[PDB]
Amino acid sequence: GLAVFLPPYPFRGLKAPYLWMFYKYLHCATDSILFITGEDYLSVTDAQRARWEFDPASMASLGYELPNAQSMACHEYLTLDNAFYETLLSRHHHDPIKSFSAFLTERIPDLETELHALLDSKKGIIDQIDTFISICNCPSLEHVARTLGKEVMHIEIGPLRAPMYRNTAYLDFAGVNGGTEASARYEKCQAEFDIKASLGDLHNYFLEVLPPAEAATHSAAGVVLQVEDCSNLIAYNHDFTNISLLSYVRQRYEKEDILVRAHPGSLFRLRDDVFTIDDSANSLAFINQCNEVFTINSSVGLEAILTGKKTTVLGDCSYAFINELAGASATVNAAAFYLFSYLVPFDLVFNQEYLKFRLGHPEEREIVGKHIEFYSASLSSLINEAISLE
Amino acid sequence: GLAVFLPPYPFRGLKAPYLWMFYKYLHCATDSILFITGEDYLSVTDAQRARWEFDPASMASLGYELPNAQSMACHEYLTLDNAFYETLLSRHHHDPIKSFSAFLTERIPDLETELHALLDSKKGIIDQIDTFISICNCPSLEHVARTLGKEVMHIEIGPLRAPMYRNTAYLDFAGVNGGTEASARYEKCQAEFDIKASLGDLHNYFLEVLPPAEAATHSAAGVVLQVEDCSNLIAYNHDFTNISLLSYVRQRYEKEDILVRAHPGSLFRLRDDVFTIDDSANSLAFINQCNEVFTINSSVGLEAILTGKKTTVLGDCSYAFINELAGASATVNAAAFYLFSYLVPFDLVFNQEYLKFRLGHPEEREIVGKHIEFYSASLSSLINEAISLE
Ligand SMILES: CC(=O)N[C@@H]1[C@@H](O[C@@H]2O[C@@H](C)[C@H](O)[C@@H](O)[C@H]2O)[C@H](O)[C@@H](CO)O[C@H]1O
Ligand SMILES: CC(=O)N[C@@H]1[C@@H](O[C@@H]2O[C@@H](C)[C@H](O)[C@@H](O)[C@H]2O)[C@H](O)[C@@H](CO)O[C@H]1O
Ligand SMILES: Nc1ccn([C@@H]2O[C@H](COP(=O)(O)O)[C@@H](O)[C@H]2O)c(=O)n1
Ligand SMILES: Nc1ccn([C@@H]2O[C@H](COP(=O)(O)O)[C@@H](O)[C@H]2O)c(=O)n1
Ligand code: NA
Ligand code: NA
Ligand code: NA
Ligand code: NA
Repeated sequence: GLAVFLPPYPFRGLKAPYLWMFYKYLHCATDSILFITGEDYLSVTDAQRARWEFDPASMASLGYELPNAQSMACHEYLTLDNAFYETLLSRHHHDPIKSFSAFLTERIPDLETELHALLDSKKGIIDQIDTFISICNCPSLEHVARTLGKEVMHIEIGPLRAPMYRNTAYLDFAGVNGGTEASARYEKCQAEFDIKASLGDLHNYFLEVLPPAEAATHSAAGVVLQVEDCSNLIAYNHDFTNISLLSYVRQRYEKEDILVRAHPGSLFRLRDDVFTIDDSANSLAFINQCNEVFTINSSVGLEAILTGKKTTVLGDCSYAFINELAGASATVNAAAFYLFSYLVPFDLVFNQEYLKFRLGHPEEREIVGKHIEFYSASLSSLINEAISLE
Repeated sequence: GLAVFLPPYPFRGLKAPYLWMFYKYLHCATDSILFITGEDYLSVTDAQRARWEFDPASMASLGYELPNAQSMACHEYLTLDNAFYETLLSRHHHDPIKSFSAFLTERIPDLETELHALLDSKKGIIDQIDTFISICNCPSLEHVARTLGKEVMHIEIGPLRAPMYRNTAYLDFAGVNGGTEASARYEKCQAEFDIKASLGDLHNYFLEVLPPAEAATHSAAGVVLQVEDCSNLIAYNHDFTNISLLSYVRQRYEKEDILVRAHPGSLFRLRDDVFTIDDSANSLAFINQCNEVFTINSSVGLEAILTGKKTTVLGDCSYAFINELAGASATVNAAAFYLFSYLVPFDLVFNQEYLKFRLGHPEEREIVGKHIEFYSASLSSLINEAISLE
């Protein structure tokens, strides 16, 4: 059985922050699941149905329906208490973002004590768990898992998303976004890797539309801004922020040569009278008119690499190791492995059968084969003609 | 003679960051001044005259004219080298904001070595200095000053500004914005302090217009946002940022009860579809329609206190000690002392005669007397009827 960990702590000021993954697992569930979460994940259906998770375009794009009493009663629930969250805040001077960073990057002994108490609250629970699944890093939970002998798959929506791309997801046994294992997996297959496809072929395989035509007018430098309170910008950012990213670029380019694109999910937008503000319908059309791209650790960085743009990546993230290679050919090879073996087809990370497949730690070849099979209806060879056939 | 320190390091991506204070001291100069700055402070008049310092409304409000060759040739110049700035950046992983924070809060031995070398480059220079003046904290410079036996007045525009208020300035021997001495000065006059005026009287004395009428409609909580790369938000902020300030408030109020006002000087503005976004012509009209106010350490916080609003002050700043008092009466007394003795009438901090007056460390009574005299055309008594007469 899966034990899916969906923390209810509203670090960013919003109840049931990870509600979409709750609804996705419930909808795809083929077995009884053990949810470790908050009661907020169960009520909210009662007066804020103006949230994006309830939007029909959200549901169609992510492929889930809303649950009912029957759908939810099929599973088991362990609910965390809010009193620990209140205590956590005061231990970080009442800063919820700081507390969020601690949650992501430090063991919290009181939380380990509660998780142990909950897992033990009913006998047989622990022995039925085949793996934990967590939507974010959590050293409290990971310490608990070591003690009980259980693995932890970290899982999230990936850097390529619909409608521009095939939906992808992350699945990492060590950590998602921060502390990933993508680099280590690649360096063991670097020996026998020679992708014959070009970078554009790789990009086109995952694009649902054709890449944009030439922009005609370009800007020397593009700046990707991100969501200010995403785990990427508060814990994995090497201390960089949007404004210091801007400053970093201003050490190199005049104002006239900087094109800035705010994140559509951010609470803030750029004012007009300072920089040239991108207005493209999507980040690829913005990338298309820049000579080089600057980011902390936004998904758009991978788009920039996949289109052959010089990219600066200031924070920690899953694809950074690709940007640290010196050549276009090493880049293609690393990129192919990242797209076809590290990234998972979105629906599969919610497929209990596929999760048990990965819990057996199969060879990379087997991993790439399963993904190519889903995308379609030697590891270099599989990819090589997978691109050609497509 | 004054030795005015105006660092040229473009931490925020803009040459001659402190150019207005250069122009203000040059314009008010009644003696030869020793400027320690960059050559950028001397050229920029040559293609970015679209900066606010060149705006006629800027000049009229701050009371300076542009300098010419004659005006500038009256003084002496020691220019810092850029190679140290390049080295400083790489020592902070190329993050200019982080380097800025280090500059404000750490000794930098290479900079001390350069300042010493410059001050010694011409004999007689050091012996002619009566005090350093610095527009920001700088432990490098302060260490140098200790060695040579010189004081350091930290000086800046204050929390009350034209056109809403009489212009004020800061003058602090220990530190401006961070590490101030306003609290310590107050606690030595707390004994003999009984201001009979009300809080509204104090506020009205500094207002150039009458306070706004009642708003009719209110919001439970107002959120003051600040400029992201101001020294207040990067070094004196106790790690809080705009987005975590928002999160702090969202732990207490529903979205429907939050009114947010972005800073007019910030590069970012709020999008409309999330919170109610303030549109007031000034921060007092925004304050007027809030039941309580939340800030990191914005000047607007002092406005909120002066109007009797419950205020939360999360960062370090000059007026925090006022907010830490429990009562309205202790609050008035502390507020009166802050407005009349800690804050300086703006023009005076550029008046060499007045600076020599403060370098003699006179009694608080003498300080309050000089300021009230300027504003007009026992320490409790002086203030009491200064408010009444006005
Ligand atoms: C599916 C998707 O992209 N949703 C966006 C939200 O991001 C997702 O949900 C949050 C709760 C997690 O922290 C994210 O890592 C991600 O899984 C995003 O929060 C909002 C706006 O910021 O936009 C949605 O479209
Ligand atoms: C006089 C004034 O208020 N100017 C504003 C600028 O602030 C001043 O100049 C900068 C360089 C210092 O860092 C500040 O502490 C302050 O002295 C401000 O930078 C800009 C926009 O941010 O707006 C001016 O009006
Ligand atoms: N400045 C930005 C950042 C992200 N984005 C979009 O948001 C999605 C996720 O990007 P982050 O990883 O930066 O949150 C990207 O794939 C892209 O579609 C954008 O359109 N503009
Ligand atoms: N959110 C904000 C912050 C500041 N301000 C204005 O900017 C001036 C300086 O405020 P900071 O100290 O926050 O930079 C204030 O006196 C006020 O006039 C504003 O109008 N809205
Ligand atoms: Na395609
Ligand atoms: Na590279
Ligand atoms: Na008045
Ligand atoms: Na108080």
